[PDB]
Amino acid sequence: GIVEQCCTSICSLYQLENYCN
Amino acid sequence: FVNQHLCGSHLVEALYLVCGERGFFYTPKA
Repeated sequence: GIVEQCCTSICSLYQLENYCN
Repeated sequence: FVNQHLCGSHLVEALYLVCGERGFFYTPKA
């Protein structure tokens, strides 16, 4: 999930936008 | 800003700024 991709590892804009509505 | 380790309120604020009026969903326990 998002915590694995952005918190435990380095986040990116590409990944963050996967969670916008 | 975006390219770093973002956790908790720090991650939530990034989603807020990036998604804008589109909104977003936060699911820690995916």
